[PDB]
Amino acid sequence: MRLIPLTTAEQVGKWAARHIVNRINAFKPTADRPFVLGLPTGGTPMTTYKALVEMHKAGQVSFKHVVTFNMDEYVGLPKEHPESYYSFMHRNFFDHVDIPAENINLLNGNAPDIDAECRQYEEKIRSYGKIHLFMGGVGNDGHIAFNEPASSLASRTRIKTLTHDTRVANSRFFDNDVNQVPKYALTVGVGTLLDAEEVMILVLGSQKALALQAAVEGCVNHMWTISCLQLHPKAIMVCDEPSTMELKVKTLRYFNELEAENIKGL
Amino acid sequence: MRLIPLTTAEQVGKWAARHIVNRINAFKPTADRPFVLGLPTGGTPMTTYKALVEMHKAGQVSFKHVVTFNMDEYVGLPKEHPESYYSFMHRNFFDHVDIPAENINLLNGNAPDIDAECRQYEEKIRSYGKIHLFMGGVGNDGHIAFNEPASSLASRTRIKTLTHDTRVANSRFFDNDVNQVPKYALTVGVGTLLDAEEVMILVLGSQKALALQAAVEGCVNHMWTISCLQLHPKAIMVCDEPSTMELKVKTLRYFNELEAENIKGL
Amino acid sequence: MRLIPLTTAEQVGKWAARHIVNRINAFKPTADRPFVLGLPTGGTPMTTYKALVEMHKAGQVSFKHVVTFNMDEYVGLPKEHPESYYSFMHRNFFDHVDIPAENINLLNGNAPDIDAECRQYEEKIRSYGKIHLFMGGVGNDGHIAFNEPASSLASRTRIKTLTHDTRVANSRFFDNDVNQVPKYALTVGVGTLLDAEEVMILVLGSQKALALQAAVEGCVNHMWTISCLQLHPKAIMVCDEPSTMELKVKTLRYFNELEAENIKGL
Amino acid sequence: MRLIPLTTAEQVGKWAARHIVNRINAFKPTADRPFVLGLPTGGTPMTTYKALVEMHKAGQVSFKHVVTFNMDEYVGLPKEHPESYYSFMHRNFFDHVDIPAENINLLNGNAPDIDAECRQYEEKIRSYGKIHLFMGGVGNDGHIAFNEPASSLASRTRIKTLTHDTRVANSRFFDNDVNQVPKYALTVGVGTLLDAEEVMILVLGSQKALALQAAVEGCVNHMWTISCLQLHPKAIMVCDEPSTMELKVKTLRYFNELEAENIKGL
Amino acid sequence: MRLIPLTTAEQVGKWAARHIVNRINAFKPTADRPFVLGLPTGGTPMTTYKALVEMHKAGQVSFKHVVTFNMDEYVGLPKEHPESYYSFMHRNFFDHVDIPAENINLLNGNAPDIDAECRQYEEKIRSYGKIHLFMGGVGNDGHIAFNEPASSLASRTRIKTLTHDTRVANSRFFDNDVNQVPKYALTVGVGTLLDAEEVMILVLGSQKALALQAAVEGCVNHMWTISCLQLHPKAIMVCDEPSTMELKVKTLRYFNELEAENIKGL
Amino acid sequence: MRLIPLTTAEQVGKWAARHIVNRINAFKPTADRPFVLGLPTGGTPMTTYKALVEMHKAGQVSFKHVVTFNMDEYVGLPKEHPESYYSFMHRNFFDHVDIPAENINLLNGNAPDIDAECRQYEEKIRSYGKIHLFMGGVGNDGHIAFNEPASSLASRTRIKTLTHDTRVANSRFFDNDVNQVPKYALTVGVGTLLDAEEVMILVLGSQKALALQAAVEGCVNHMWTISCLQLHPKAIMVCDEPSTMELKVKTLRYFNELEAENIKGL
Repeated sequence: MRLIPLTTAEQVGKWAARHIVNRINAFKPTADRPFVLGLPTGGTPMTTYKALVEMHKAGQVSFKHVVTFNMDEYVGLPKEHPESYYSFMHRNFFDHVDIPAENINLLNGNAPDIDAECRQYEEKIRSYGKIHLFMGGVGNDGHIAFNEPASSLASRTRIKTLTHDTRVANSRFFDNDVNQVPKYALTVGVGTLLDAEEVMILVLGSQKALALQAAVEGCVNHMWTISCLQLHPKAIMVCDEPSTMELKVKTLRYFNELEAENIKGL
Repeated sequence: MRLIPLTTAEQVGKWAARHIVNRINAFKPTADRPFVLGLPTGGTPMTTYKALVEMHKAGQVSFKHVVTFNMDEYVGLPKEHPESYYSFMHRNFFDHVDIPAENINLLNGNAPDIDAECRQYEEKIRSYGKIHLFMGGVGNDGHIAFNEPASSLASRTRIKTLTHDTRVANSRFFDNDVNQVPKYALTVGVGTLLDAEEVMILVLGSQKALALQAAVEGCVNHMWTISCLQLHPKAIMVCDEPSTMELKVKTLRYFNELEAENIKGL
Repeated sequence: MRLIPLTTAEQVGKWAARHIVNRINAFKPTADRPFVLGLPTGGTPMTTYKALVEMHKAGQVSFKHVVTFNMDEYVGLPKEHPESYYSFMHRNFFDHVDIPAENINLLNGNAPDIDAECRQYEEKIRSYGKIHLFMGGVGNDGHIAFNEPASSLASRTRIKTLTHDTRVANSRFFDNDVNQVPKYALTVGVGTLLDAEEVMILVLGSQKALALQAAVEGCVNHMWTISCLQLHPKAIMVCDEPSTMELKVKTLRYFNELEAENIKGL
Repeated sequence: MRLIPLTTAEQVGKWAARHIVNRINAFKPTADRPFVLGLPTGGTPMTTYKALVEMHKAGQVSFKHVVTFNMDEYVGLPKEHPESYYSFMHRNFFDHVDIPAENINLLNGNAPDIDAECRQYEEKIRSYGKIHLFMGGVGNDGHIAFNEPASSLASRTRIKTLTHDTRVANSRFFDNDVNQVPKYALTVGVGTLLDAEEVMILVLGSQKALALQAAVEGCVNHMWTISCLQLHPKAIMVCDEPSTMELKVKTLRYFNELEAENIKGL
Repeated sequence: MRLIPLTTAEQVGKWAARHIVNRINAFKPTADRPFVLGLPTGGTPMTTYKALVEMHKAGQVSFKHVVTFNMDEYVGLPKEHPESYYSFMHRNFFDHVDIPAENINLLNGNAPDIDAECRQYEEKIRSYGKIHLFMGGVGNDGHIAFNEPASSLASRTRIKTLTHDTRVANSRFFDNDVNQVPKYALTVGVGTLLDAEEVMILVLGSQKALALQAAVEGCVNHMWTISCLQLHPKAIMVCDEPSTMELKVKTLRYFNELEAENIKGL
Repeated sequence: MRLIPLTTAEQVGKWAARHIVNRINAFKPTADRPFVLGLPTGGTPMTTYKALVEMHKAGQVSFKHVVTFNMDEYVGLPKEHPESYYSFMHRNFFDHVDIPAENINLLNGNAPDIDAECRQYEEKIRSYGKIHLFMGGVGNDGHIAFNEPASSLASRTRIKTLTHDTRVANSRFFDNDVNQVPKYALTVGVGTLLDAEEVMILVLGSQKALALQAAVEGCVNHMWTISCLQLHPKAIMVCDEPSTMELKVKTLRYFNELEAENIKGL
């Protein structure tokens, strides 16, 4: 696993965005061989979306041949509600870049048949073959996407009931009323994420310090589903300073030495 | 993972039996496409076998196109000894339902060549393709089938030496003399069980409370082989009230909310 | 998992060597179907190499149709430096047996393109199909090969930066100067090792007692990569007495009973 | 230890206030034998102070012969600054009850000699003999008063440097600027607290659930100094419902039935 | 702490009885300076009471100047009910030895004022000065006397509500009906026990193996109150072989060689 | 607890020596009121004894009115054997400073009555009243003095059987033959140490990192008796950089900023 120990969210955003641009440009996507990017929503990826839009406007990347898949979506929230993940993604990223609308894939939280919706989403990933880079955040309780505690480590896309803690955590966006947060979400599974060629998790803030310790020093278990990255051949966690507070001194020391050259953009 | 928190063994038996009937009836098995059911022995499945026989007699299920495989069998116990798993299964289930004798598969604990016996059992599962539902119990030390502590999580059907604790636990059936309990058993492996499409474990009594906590809140490890269910895409644990005593309040709360509608047969 | 609890390093070497000879002779390798042996270096395998050479000289085994692959090699150490793993393997084993030079495979720590070197090594294993037996040691921190803490459990052959602790541990061989120990090594991955048909780890001395406890009683986690053997269908750990000191009494008791007949060579 | 499992912060305040009134009235304080009460500041005691004020106003308790000692005070904050613990205490409690100024004892966080101040405070407690009841809250990381992680479990009143996390927690009272919270505070030690005749800790909110679990189910250690209550002969924890979420089902079951009658008062 | 690793309950009883006789005879009790012995009930002390009776009958010990205090008694069970600890003690011990009725002290679980009873018991111990040796057993969940999980480690004699699990354990003596076991008992506290000059705990059976591991290798905590013996200057645990199964190999190795000579007596 | 995070053993010795000199000089010892210093042997105190000798020689401290007590001594090693702790102490410290022979107190490991010797030592400490500062090291398994795993946390001076691992550790001083190290030593107990007014433990090297983590972040338990310092009101740990490697990042961050000024002295 690579862990990139940076100091601020701004640096995390810039390292992340640069890593995505380098993978796309090294890949050289065509219409016949698109780069497939998996994407998250939440407070965590904001500095990364800002930095990607900047680099696009500066002529560094084109999303013309990138296909995107998002991680999750709330069940039963109107698509045009400002906090649906559909609105989030348009507002913060899609409106500003040159990705064709036919290249955007998002789960429909208001689908009449949830099983059919989830199944077709998996089929759409499979027609492209694979997701080349899946970017995500981590929940306070260790969830990757909305794969809540006790989600199978071989799970596929399905509906999940959100933990009371996740709803309280997300009430931020619904003007602090937990009763306004949707109770369910459609989410890619842990197995779906492990199938991506590379997974990059952004970890920001002291609220994520126990989840980062579980991911890096804990054992594989379905209560902290972020621990599934121990089983992935190419996982990267990009961290700010408050989130590393629960790690052992020798673990942070190792990653600091490892990554010294690769984090000195400056 | 789904966990069904019920109160009594009677309710567990009824939920389990109903779930098996619903899968068979939804499946609509034919002679050319049988439903394949994996089965356990022990004190745990008794209320489930009682409830399945009742439902069969009431015309709810036919086992005419169901093929069964049992989990394990004692090595060196005469087939007609009342406590062989062969006798257990006939006495408590097979004698009462309409399953063809050619549809019953049981390991032969007195086979002259144990490796050949175990290999042919795996081959017989493979000729059907897969086990659609494997029902099991859990040992006090966390074993699934007789995959004792330190059994590989990728193990296949083989002979295993029983732990002294399992023999003491099973001496119940051999009029409390541990010296009468067989020392070895033939057992499907953890890998064999993980290949089933769905796994349903019944957990009854406070003696199983530490094994349930290991399964649900512990990490994946081969000392409690029940923890392998964290890696299975479709595992269900059906519990009575004494077995949930070692779980965290928030874990039981989550599953209680999740399952409220599905446990109110009433 | 099988654990062979012996008393001395000499006995471990003799049990190990005999197990390798029995597998080769049962296999009956030909030029068209060679036996493929994965091998380690370090203080741990010395009594095993001594005992294999003895048995070869006594006419018990021929390595004429055995292909070998070594686990790892230091980056940037001259091939003829007495402590390169290349020199180790020639000095202690290859010089004394009848293995054809074309049958020996070792990583080139001075390759100009490290990625290409690592990729071709994996391709060379794949042209033979599989490694039939991979023998290894375990590091004080639980590493298998140089898959240091936080190495993916699905990793392939790649370059790794050695932990300060491993360098201090290995400074033994570089006349106690840590500054002379190479900082990097080329190593087969955890996924590479899990693909071998059988894995046999030799554990010697009280310095390995915490690594053995992590392997046998701990959970699967990438900080102690030796825990990956819990996921392997055919793993054997051969231990001396000081290394078992951190195990529970009931764990050692079980393995002692299990293995009584198979350890009484005498 | 007694743990009183209640649902709401309002119920916790009512229970706690009723217990203080019952102890005072059973004691029958006079000018020669005052009841000595230790008190906290923070969000946690607010519903208790409101309920106590209501009881005093209704004629149920008088504080004319109660002597109070507060746990702590910020160093270098002016007395009349609204967030000094002096201002907190008068605004929220002393301004509304009949306690004489003579009976109020607060640490002077702007004393010329801090060392003299702490020693005199201990002397003051000793002159009355004993604190009969010490009420406190618990920090998110288990600190009781400002005895931060790694404070001695036998410490006395002293100056203490606050953990960065506590400053973040308390920044709410300093318009969310961590730079506004004092870095140092005068505080009673853990030994000072353990000398009290009875200790009642109020635990409210999900943010306190890991500290509650450490206090009830963890071991005694100086990283969660709330664990010191395991060594106290008369300790009470009064809890709302979100703070009990990390306890085991059997722990909360046990306290629920011990206190059933005791909380039915409503 | 001393731990005496023996094989059988008969050997434990002989060792323990011999140690009591040696302490009494070395003390040389008289009418003015009695030896004060604290005693348990339950299955565990049976082989010790038998061996002590045999030693008294052979003329090796007299109890004419021994004062005894029992650990506990059921509340609300009539004195002459066969399972009252009063009846247990007379049947199994006092009926066969020469102790005067004056010297026997038992808690009266049917006293008018339970609070008066507990305080008088403590006073009675104080009038003799000190308990010279307190013998006890340990519960499956680590309770020493009836100081159930979460009892203060500084508690005194008081009434206590029994855990449901203890009622299940003791239902053996009430023809296996849990509804027959008293819910409340009078018991010496942990502080009462720690005030004894020497404490000897008898540990028998596999059911006690986790409690033994908590006492020897765990941390001090009030959930396993047997852990309080880590704080006692003269504590002894006398164990049979199944109760040591959860200890580490090195822990039992250490005690085996310290006590080798000391147990060779046979 | 205070922890002084330094880099090098030379800095640890300078810090520790300076602290001893400051305490002595602030105390102003005289013939009637001596300063009483407790002292260790072993590799750990070497840079401290060198620095103290340099300070004495420069006229900064006199030991004419310092009384010393050493922690321990080997049983059955002749006094003048070079590795007796008597010889160690004179060679490395007393031969170079002005302490009168009258003021030196060492356990006599060749006394006729070992039991008399230990009790007299305790009496000797009591005649001076109190040890003002006890300096010690910590063993690899957390033993403080020779209070090996499972020594009482309230023990007094006594004879003790050494763990095999401690004999292996100390075999360095006996030309690496374990058979040369004494099996038994006289040692001050944990209670003896906790009675000292201040305790300063020097922690040096990577071999001490797990013991340091147990002392700072673990729970109090008698298997790592260094954990007893959590109960001491004035304990100091002076550490070099490799011994802090197993602590959490936030623990070392906290002590680094508390002691920043305090270690800038250089």
